[PDB]
Amino acid sequence: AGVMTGAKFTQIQFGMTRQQVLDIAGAENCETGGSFGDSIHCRGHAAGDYYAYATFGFTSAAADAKVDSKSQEKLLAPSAPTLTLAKFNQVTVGMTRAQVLATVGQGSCTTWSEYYPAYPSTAGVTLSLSCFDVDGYSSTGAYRGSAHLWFTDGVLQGKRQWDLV
Amino acid sequence: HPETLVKVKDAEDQLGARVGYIELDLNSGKILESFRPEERFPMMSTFKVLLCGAVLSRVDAGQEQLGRRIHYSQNDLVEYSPVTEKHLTDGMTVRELCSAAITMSDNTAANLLLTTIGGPKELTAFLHNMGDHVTRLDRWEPELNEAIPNDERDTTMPAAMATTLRKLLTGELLTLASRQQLIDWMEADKVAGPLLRSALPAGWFIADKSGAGERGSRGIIAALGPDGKPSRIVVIYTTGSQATMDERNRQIAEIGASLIKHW
Ligand SMILES: [Ca+2]
Repeated sequence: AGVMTGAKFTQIQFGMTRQQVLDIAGAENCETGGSFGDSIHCRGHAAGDYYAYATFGFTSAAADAKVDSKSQEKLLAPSAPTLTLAKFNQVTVGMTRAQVLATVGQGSCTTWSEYYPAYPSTAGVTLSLSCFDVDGYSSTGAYRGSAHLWFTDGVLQGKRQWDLV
Repeated sequence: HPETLVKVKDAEDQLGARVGYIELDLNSGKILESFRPEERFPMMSTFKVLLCGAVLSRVDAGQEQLGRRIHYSQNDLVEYSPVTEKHLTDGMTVRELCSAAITMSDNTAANLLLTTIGGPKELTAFLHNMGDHVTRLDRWEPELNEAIPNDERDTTMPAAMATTLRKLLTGELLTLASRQQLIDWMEADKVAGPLLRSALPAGWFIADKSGAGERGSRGIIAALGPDGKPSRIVVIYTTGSQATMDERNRQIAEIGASLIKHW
């Protein structure tokens, strides 16, 4: 029925129940309990020691709980990665998502983690973006030039990069 | 058994790269078979075992606690942090970090643990003090997987790794409690399925830790044996190959099949 994928991830919406998530991601690809508590963790194709994945968080453990956090690694490819060390250094704490994108390239990032601590309210939303340079991204192997940019309420709180030139 | 060496030589010819191999008797520590035993290879995630070994050492001395909670934040996250990313808001204990580091190869978990012991340099110091003057950790996750040809940073030698693994698992270095904890985490390894485990006969015991990196670097360290009890340490590393992950996983499994066959 196909492993976890980028389209499935995007298809999944905040507010959905576990059943809705499972039916879209495909039960066989997911798991709960253990190291993931009551979140639902689904795997995609092999990627090094593990696989590409998505982890969905819920408001509570109940069966009627709703998705309040979406996280993923190696499921979404950047559409047009143009990040560079120079461009990364031009990013500054306090920028809005729009301003950051204008700095690192409109198609350099994918969403790594999105969480609404007060779901259904959007207040306090934290967002982590993983951005890549021309060849930084890879859905299987290690990144070759990437960056982590995180915000709260659409405002950049911090940044960090690896192997950007 | 020599038939295994035939498979190892075959693997080198297949991947077009060096393949280090060690088969040690758990009890005696004698070498049962070896190939390029003193050739250096990138440790990759296999170092996570040595890391939690140093961590356990501190717990024994009471300088560290298994339930000591660590609160990290976004700045600490590095690529491939499935467990630590999930507990970002809750935090994790030292015990949970080692479980994540070894059983899931969580990269952030490893860095945090490295932080609790003083960084790479300290792990190396730990290794030197227990008699291993070869194995060295120099960088943090994810840079330590660069595997630059001829670069000795973050590398080990098959023989040095097998011997060290034996010391951590059966030596008096760690308390019986820590040894058991280390072996248990390795037994719970859930990200090494396509390797040795794929040839393991039902009822056999295996505690392992695999690793993968750039330049076709691949590896696995393990303690296995029939009838639910370990009796030999096995170490396998390869690097430099252009082969695909599947091909490299295949060659390693085949070596394992041979090893199991002529046990
Ligand atoms: Ca690059």
